[PDB]
Amino acid sequence: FNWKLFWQFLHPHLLVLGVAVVLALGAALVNVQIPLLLGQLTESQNLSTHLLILYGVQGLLTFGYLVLLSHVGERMAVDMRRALFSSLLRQDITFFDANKTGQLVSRLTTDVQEFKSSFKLVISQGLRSCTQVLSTRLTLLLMVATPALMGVGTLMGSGLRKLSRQCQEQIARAMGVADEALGNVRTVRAFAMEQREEERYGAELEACRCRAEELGRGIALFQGLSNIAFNCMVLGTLFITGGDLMSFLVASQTVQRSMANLSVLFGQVVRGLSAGARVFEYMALNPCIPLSGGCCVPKEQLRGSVTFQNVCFSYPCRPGFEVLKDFTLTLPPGKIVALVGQSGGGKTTVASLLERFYDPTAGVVMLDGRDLRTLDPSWLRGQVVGFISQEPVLFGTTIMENIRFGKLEASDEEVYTAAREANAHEFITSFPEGYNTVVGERGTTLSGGQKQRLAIARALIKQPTVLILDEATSALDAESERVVQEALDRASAGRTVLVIAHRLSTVRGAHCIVVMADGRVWEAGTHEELLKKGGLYAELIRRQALDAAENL
Amino acid sequence: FNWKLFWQFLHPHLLVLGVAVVLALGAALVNVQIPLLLGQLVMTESQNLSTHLLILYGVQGLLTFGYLVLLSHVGERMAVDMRRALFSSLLRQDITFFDANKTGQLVSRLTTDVQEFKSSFKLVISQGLRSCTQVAGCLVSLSMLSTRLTLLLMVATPALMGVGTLMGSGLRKLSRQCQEQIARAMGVADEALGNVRTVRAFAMEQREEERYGAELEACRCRAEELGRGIALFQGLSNIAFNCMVLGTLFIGGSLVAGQQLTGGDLMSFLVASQTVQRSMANLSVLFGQVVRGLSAGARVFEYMALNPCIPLSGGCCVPKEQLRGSVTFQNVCFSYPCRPGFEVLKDFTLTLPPGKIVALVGQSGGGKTTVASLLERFYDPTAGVVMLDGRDLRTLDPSWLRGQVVGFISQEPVLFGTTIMENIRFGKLEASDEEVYTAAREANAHEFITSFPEGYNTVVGERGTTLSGGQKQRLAIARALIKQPTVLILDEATSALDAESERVVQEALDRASAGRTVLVIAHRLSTVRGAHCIVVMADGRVWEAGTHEELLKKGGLYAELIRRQALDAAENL
Ligand SMILES: CC(C)CCC[C@@H](C)[C@H]1CC[C@H]2[C@@H]3CC=C4C[C@@H](OC(=O)CCC(=O)O)CC[C@]4(C)[C@H]3CC[C@]12C
Ligand SMILES: Nc1ncnc2c1ncn2[C@@H]1O[C@H](COP(=O)(O)OP(=O)(O)O)[C@@H](O)[C@H]1O
Ligand SMILES: Nc1ncnc2c1ncn2[C@@H]1O[C@H](COP(=O)(O)OP(=O)(O)O)[C@@H](O)[C@H]1O
Ligand SMILES: [Mg+2]
Ligand SMILES: [Mg+2]
Repeated sequence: FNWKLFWQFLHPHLLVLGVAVVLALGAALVNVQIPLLLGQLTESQNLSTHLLILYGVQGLLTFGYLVLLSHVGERMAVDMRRALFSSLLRQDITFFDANKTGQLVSRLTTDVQEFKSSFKLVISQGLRSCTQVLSTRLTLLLMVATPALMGVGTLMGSGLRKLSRQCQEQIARAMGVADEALGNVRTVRAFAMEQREEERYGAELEACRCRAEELGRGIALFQGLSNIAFNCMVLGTLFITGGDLMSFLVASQTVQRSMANLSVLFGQVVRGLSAGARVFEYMALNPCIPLSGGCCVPKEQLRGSVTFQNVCFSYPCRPGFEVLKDFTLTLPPGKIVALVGQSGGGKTTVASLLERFYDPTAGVVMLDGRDLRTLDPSWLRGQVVGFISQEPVLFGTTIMENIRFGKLEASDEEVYTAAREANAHEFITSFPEGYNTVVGERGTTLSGGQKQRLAIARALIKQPTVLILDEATSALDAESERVVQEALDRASAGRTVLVIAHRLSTVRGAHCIVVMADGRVWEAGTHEELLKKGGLYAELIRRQALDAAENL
Repeated sequence: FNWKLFWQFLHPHLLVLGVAVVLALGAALVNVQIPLLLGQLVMTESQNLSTHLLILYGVQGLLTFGYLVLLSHVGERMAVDMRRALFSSLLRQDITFFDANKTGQLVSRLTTDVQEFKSSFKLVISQGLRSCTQVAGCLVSLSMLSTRLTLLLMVATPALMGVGTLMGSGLRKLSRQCQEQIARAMGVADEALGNVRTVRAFAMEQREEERYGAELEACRCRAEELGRGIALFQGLSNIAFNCMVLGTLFIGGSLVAGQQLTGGDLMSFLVASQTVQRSMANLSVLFGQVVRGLSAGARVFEYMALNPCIPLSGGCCVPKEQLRGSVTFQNVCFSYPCRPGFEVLKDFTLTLPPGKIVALVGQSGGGKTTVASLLERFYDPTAGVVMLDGRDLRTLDPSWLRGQVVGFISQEPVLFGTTIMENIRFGKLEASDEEVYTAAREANAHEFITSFPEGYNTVVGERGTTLSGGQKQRLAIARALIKQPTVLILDEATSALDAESERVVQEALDRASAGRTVLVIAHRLSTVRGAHCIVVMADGRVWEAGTHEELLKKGGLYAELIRRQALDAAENL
């Protein structure tokens, strides 16, 4: 896994890598003749011009060998970042709840560069140092191979890998304290608890040093023992022609100086290998639910009948705490089914199961008789179901491209037709640039009602058969709430709609209402049926009628 | 700024740093006697010398370990002092900065850039000290009084070229352009992975991979340009040194014939320069790290030196006996620093009586939340003044005001990743366990907190138990009540709350609003009906003002708002 995947990225760049080896051997080959011709120095002018040619040749051989190594290292990094980001996006929602967004961005950009630059330095110094280095040759090569093997034959006992893993654990822990403090700085200032956050970070900061000093003392232990191991190798080979033994002792002294350069970079070797291990860690991960694995149903066959049969669910984070318990509900095609209940009853959880973000622990969820497990998730989310959350998410691009997120192969004329259906075209045209206006952090800040109107137009381009509306008009102002709801009803026409609303006034004219308590269907039926039943709905609407009469 | 602040962190660790220099000079000193004593060796006579040589190896290894440990200790302790000073300076920066700079990039500059500099500083001294001791040992042993000056000059030449190019318009602009694209591609990943749920909902994953992939090839493009640039310096530096050898050979050679310098000195210098060439080559390899390290080190000291417009402790405190709670806005004009042209607040004049609850109503984007942020002194007005009991907020201690005088309640509450008891305790730092429960009972929070298995020891947030909108807001009320506020801001506290939860939270807020100056910015006009007076905002100015009955009799903006509310109420019946 560590070296099996590493070879896959190195293999295409290996041809370019070989050219740099030749250039490095040739560069130090010119360096051998440099003091040779210097010792020899009209006779002077012929030799001085000759020496100036050799400097430019060595300087060109060194530059090229360093440029090729920088090119191989950077191109290998892009292939790793491309493969990791693709594998990260494929990962299920359970993983994104367990792992912070900040640490994932760091593993994708910092850890890759930490390995890349470390890989560059080991070959840059290694190749240069090794080029500076019949019977004496065999004994010399034997002494170079020993610290490369012995540094692994000793790594079997105490593990420098456990020290770096403990160091990376505290590095991410202190990183999360800074992200929570600086990210919610406005809330920190509000209650003027800055010195408390500095203390909370300061404590994690001294622990950050503590674990790094332990690894630091560990890396220094290897470097020190490696110096003793080499000097003992000299004494070992001395006891294991007389002119060869005499020459070898001077030759080992030259290797000792060259091996010392690699022993200095051992700290980078640890840091770099630990870095790349984390890059290949999340790259190999396979999610529970795939993205392309399934079957598609044509628009001529798809009617839009959603059926939940004895669906029991519990989140993978809390396997004990049951969210949905024996939940049975069937949505008729074209009919608008309302969903009412207490906060924490599993309302938003029901919706996420239909979008197939998670699969039930018991029972099945079916779309027109076909189970969602056998269906293609990308097809279901991207062409069948249209989701609308209580808080809309707008990317850092233009308004025209932000709506175009619904259907990839959608024309410019398709966006304006979709925007007119969600009463968005009226206020978008009013802007100076209009549809070419950027939105988000860098772009123009938009009101709650304006943002939600854009989200409706986004979900309408893909022409959905099923529509989920989870508290679409939650934190909207009285005026904006009336506008957005009016456009939502127009989009609800001729579609299967699962309305999860807080305002009971909009769910009064639905196909049927589903009251939910402790993840179970508590009450079900039409508006009149649930009033005649005298249940939870009747008590809820009784309190609603008293509040309404008081406002008149 | 780059070196002026750098010396402040290096100065206390300089004493420990000097000890490591001595250990490195001693370790290479033993390495000189290693082939000297090994050459003497080439049964009892051998046993006495072999045991003696084994002692020398253990002494060399101990001097190598200690020198590396001291350098790791100095480097790590210096990093903590830098991270402590940067985080403190980052939190002090005004809100304008946090809107201009992303939270992710600030975390990276605080952790990654510090470690990028620290490990780079570690490597330059690790190789540099080891390599320089190999040169110092050869210099004292071979060179005479005249050959020493020529040797030291040849070492100082690439160092003069080294620093000079790093300060220039070449390498410095290439790394700045590389860091610009590094942060740009980082923002694409953060927007994609951060909003992954929305990306999946519309199944546009291949579009996000393409958007990142384009920024990823540009990330290589700018880094390859810097890579080709750093390699150009390394190559030219190799030519520069070999030309220096040719230069001193002709300069010194002219003095050799004139009996000024012996032939043995010139011959020794050429062997000495060849030893330095091998030592300088080790530092030339690390030049890529020198660029990377200095660029990252500059970014850390850039935001550390920054001074905000509004301080945190600079001001005066008003005693509880003098503090009544009278807020006054006198011809207050405000335009955000981001949009200096777009005027949000124009000639705002409002006075809040002490103990009285003043309601604030207006259209979405009329500058309602903007008024609230000016009272919390997040920003200062472009014209006019905001006064607390006759005293201007500019002369007042900001931390005293936010931490003891004003109690803010936002439409979306923010709960940290700690226990419930510690999350409420965010109000008053020196608050007892008994103070939290008394505050929780005042916000109807104690009733549902005790119901939990662990209770107050239950963690909340991402790792903790997820709480309902109404439950989260009830905790925020109890948090703001510990500091015992004189002024209270309620900005749409019951916005995204369910009909049932909305009635509970308001029932608590109303009791908390008793005997305090309250600025209620509510969307539901039904709760603002029983206030001291209602204010109406139009295009950033006070359009209509007066009591509930007064504004109805006036027949203005409030009358048209209460008319649309009456039509919505009849539809709910
Ligand atoms: C942490 C503090 C104390 C150091 C901050 C100053 C740096 C900007 C200096 C210190 C040592 C300098 C280095 C000392 C030696 C060299 C070798 C020199 O290359 C050669 O002479 C090699 C020639 C060859 O290839 O034969 C190129 C500049 C460089 C890397 C210098 C670049 C600038 C450095 C890193
Ligand atoms: N990501 C999650 N991880 C763990 N528990 C969750 C998660 N999302 C929701 N829950 C839990 O599931 C239950 C119902 O959630 P949800 O459907 O979001 O609420 P609501 O009925 O208000 O829409 C609650 O007990 C909540 O804590
Ligand atoms: N951080 C900000 N940067 C730039 N403009 C802002 C910012 N916050 C608010 N505004 C602008 O100020 C105006 C009023 O804002 P605000 O008080 O938040 O609205 P509301 O009246 O709905 O509460 C709007 O035009 C809005 O775009
Ligand atoms: Mg919900
Ligand atoms: Mg507001």
